[PDB]
Amino acid sequence: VLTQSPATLSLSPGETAIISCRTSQSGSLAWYQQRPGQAPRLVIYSGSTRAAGIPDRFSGSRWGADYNLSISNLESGDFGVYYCQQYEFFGQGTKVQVDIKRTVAAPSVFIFPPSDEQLKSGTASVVCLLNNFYPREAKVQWKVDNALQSGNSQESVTEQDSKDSTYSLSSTLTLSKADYEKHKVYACEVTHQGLSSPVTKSFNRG
Amino acid sequence: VQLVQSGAEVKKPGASVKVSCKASGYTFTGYYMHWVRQAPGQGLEWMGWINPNSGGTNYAQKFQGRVTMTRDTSISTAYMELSRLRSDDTAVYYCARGKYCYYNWDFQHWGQGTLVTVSSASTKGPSVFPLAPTAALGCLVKDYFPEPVTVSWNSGALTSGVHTFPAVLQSSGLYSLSSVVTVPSSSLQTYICNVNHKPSNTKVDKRVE
Amino acid sequence: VWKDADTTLFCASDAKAHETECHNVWATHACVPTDPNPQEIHLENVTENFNMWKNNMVEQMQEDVISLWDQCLQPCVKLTGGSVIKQACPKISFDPIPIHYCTPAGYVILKCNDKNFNGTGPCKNVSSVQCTHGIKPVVSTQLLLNGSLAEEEIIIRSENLTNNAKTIIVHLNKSVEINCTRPSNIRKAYCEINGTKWNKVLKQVTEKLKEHFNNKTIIFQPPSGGDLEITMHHFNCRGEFFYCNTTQLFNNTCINGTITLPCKIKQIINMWQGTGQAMYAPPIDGKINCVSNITGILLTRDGGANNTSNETFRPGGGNIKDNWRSELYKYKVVQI
Ligand SMILES: *[C@@H]1O[C@H](CO)[C@@H](O)[C@H](O)[C@H]1NC(C)=O
Repeated sequence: VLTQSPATLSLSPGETAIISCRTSQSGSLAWYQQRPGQAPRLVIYSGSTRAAGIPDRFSGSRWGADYNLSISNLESGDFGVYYCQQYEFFGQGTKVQVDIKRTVAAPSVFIFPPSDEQLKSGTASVVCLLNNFYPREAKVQWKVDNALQSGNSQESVTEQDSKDSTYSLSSTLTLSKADYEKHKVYACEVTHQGLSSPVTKSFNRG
Repeated sequence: VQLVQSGAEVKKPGASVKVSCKASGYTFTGYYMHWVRQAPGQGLEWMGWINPNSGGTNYAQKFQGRVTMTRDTSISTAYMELSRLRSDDTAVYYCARGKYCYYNWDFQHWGQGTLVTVSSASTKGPSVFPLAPTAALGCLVKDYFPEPVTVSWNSGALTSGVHTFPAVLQSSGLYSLSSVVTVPSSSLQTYICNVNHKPSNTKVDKRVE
Repeated sequence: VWKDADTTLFCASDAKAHETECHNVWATHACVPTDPNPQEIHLENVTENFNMWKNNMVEQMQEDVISLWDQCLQPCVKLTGGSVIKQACPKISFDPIPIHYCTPAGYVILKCNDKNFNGTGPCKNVSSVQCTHGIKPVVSTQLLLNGSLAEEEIIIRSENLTNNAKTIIVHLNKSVEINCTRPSNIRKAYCEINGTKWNKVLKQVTEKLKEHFNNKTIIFQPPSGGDLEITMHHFNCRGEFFYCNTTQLFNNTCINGTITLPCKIKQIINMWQGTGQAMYAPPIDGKINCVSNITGILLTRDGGANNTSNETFRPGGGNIKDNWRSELYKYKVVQI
């Protein structure tokens, strides 16, 4: 089949990206770029030949089963996910995303108890916000009365703010109203690079 | 050359879907038409091709028996029907054409795509809950389907400090997202989030006190 | 001494002025008499590259057969989508006759005499001729009718085997007769084939083909979709257009009695010659019968193979120029 590596690629603008692709069958290998929300656009064919409107910055090279797409001097239009292709087969893709380097910034943490209207609906969502932080990696730890909550929540991350280069994150822990009225201390614990030790914002149902 | 597909679709599991693909700017009958899909957490997956003059088809074998490709030359249009839909058929379906010159695989031209969401869930307007108050405040936009919903604040007059998050898919089958804005504690003035869900023709304004 | 080149060729045949069958008449007008004494020179010490998938002669023969069908199979009405024209619907009698293709001055044909030349690549045994062998222009689908045969053993021809969008033509080494009849006394019809000869030839073709897919299990299936001209064995018999269900032909379990195909004759058809449906007059009365020799097949290999076993092949109409390729494959025009 087609094995494309690496899976993910976090890079700054200006740098060069090297994606690899292994085939086991010989023949024309092509590369596609798919930007968020647009149709893929052909970038390279025959392993080494650029398409129309493709600038010099994009280049491909090849060695045996290994295929490389190299994107030099990255710029805003270039970010997305890339696919290698041989006849009807595609690689799994490589998501290449932007992480603008900046000084480390610790998260602001806020916890929100469920609205009354929601409790009236028989469900309870506790929302924990992590504001303006860097780098994107961060850990959230829900604890409900000192009980670790594994798999009772959902996360969502903003794209890197282009201006201050930070991220903001939202974590939502959901429970049945009946489960919710069983326990007292709802805590949210955040670990991050800017924090010398994990930080716990919390609250009591009362 | 242009390729224009029909719009996004929502179906229940077991249902069928029919996507169209209008070609212009070349001799329609002259080039094979392929179809390729991309499901979330999946790579790109070729489904098959049709030979337009013939109406002849080849299908990816795992797709045998449930995919139908046809075309209408009178209007230079290709059609792909996928029957007995399963939830993991949720995907963007594209039609594609070979490079002008031919090898016929180098995919030079793509349709804009047609999104198909397959779910046992039904069209549903959202529920909107306040996230009550250095300080943050927000709206929690819960249990709607399908994507997508937009949020503004104070009818657009409040944009700075706003973060509207990517939706998440819940176990319930319904989507949920949050929108927050940060403000000086000193500012608490009226604040209202304007939430719009076009699929259910739902529009809510929520005052957050 | 010579270089590859394209040019304008002329046709030659044994068509007789007295004969009024449509092809024959077309040939007395378009063509010249076949060479009474052909001359073929083979020379050692030479090597030449051939590519049947890119042979201009195919295009030229194509234009002729389109020309032939335009004045002989003139339909009662034409629906070209943009217009609908009525016109005389002359009764059609035709049997294809062998047509030889020949070069003008200053050019010449090269012939590949490698007994196992698969259709692309360099050829060792090369000869020079002024004209091709006699070729019958049979327009047909799925089955190649009344063509030439492999000298030694069954041969698989394709531009790229891997590329599922490349047409596969199997070229049998021993033909199998197909008897088609429509009794008198209406649109019904039938075909007959000796199960034994046929199935034997299937065993052999699947073994050769497999030979080309690293010994993986080979399976046949009916067409996956498309127009009636493609999904059925389709051909023109005594001016009637037959459409036979071949579902029965590719029957996995028997791998014998004489198997018989259900066929139908149609008055509404998709012209192969280009675009549009043609309407011919109702089928004439009297028993109508064509007996042809199956010499080749057209197959499309299924995409998305995945796990190694079960390549799936569907007899495939592909493009009709492929019928011409199946006979013109071994020749090329070169310029002195
Ligand atoms: C094939 O050849 C035979 C005998 O040479 C002829 O009778 C028959 O009509 C031909 N088939 C077609 C459909 O051209």
